[PDB]
Amino acid sequence: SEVAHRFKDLGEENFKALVLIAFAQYLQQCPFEDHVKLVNEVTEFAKTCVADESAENCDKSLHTLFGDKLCTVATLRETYGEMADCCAKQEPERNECFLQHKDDNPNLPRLVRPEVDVMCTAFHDNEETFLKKYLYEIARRHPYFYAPELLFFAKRYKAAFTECCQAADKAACLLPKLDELRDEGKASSAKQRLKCASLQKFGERAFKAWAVARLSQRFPKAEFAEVSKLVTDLTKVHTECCHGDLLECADDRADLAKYICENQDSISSKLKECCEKPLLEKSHCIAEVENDEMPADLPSLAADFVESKDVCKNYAEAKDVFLGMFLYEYARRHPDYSVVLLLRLAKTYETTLEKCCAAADPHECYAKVFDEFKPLVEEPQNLIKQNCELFEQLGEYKFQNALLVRYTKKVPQVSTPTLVEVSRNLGKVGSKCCKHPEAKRMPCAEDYLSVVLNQLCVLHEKTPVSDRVTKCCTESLVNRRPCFSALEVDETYVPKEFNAETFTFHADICTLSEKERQIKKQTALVELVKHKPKATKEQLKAVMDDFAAFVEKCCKADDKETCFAEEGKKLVAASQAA
Repeated sequence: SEVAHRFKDLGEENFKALVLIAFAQYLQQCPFEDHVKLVNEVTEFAKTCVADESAENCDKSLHTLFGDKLCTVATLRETYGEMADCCAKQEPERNECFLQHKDDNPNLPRLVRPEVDVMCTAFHDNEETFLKKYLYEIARRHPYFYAPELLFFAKRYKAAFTECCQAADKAACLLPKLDELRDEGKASSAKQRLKCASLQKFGERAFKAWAVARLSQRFPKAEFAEVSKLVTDLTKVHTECCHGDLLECADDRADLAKYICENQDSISSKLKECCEKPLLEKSHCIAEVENDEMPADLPSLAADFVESKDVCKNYAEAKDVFLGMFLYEYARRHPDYSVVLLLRLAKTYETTLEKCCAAADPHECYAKVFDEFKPLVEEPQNLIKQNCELFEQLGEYKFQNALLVRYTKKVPQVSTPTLVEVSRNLGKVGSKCCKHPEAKRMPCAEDYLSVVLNQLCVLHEKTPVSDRVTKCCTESLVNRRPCFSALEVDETYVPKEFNAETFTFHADICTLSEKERQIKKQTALVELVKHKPKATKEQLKAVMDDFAAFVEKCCKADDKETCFAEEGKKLVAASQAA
């Protein structure tokens, strides 16, 4: 096992795909015919490394080889500025600036989709060149996308594209497949961006606590040792795949799939059918599985940590192992609880217990600790129940209207389309999981909503305008949502002056599509409510009703903007009646 580059475990066909995405992930050079001969020269380098070792220099580090072989590519300084700092050797490495040297750069405008015949013929003659073109096309938009998932999308692309040219269906055979592949790629790119961003920001202990809470919730039938080995190997895979070294990432995911499909008896009872799959299907199928059933007999954990007097000696012997025992025993029993709430309860437990061992008499200090968990769980169930019944009462468009009229008085200095996009995404989250029962509502409420808040945080991080929004972003991830939800109104906002030309419209608004009419409607609504900062919402509902009736009155009218001159005149005549 002295070989430093064993691609024979991966195979020759899989080796060429994983180096092209790494070259797209290291630089964004728009010619790519040199990328094919780059793949060819590194695979003949690999074929010379096959079966003889002492005659060559194949006993080197692969990250050093990514350092040195990229210098021969980067010879043009005005197009490749990655040689500006150093030559990127092993010990003076600059991978820590190569990670964000081109990250979040949408340099390409858009991808076009022509008619079915041209790439049907390109699939008919140049199919592997079309697949390389698709990997080069999708590898330039999101650079922090999960590298064992691209082979799954390429296999699904080949399987969904090998039958549409043969069958009579051409547009409808592939177009919703392309739409759902783009939507699944956007969702998985957002999830991988959130996970690698949390690993880059909040250390490693928070990632280990989050993953032991999730693995305690998913697999309840296992003991602590298999959970500890699984969380150590998953922490290793995610700390060495959001960084580079993609070959080790794919091989480590492969042996984790081998270990989880070879020791399935003591861990779970539902993935026995899931392990009867191909290898890429085995890698994808494990990450979305149903959680198992509860154990039949389980005692209360109040008997283990209250009347047991000798618990601080176990805490002084081991801290994080003892908190791992407490978090595993608390998250095995409650499947409806969110992971963020469980991390809040574990943090409250450790900051109570490190104060209670500071006292002289610790057994009277932790006599009442389970009363403090009642207001930490009494709030968000009532909040989710109240907003879910508001969605069940008013309907979805009025729910989006209510969430846009509610948050506009909290932070009234943020711009228009950021507010419109955040209110429409929270309307989608509120319409997503009120069709579920009460047990399956909290992970919807703390899973879909966490993408929208850090999306808003990285949108406000580029252009900082407010201060209390950025103050909530600088805290920990376990208290970001109560930092946002405990905001009140501000009295420091100046009332905006009266515009006269944006309240009026044009008579082709009925010719627009309904989504564009809605974007115009909440645009004029958010300008209308930022004109009047006073809490006069009891008149605003009737004003909204006669405004909607009086804009559909002019839809029946055909005066060709003459009725629209009398429309906005009566609206600004009725504007002062407040």
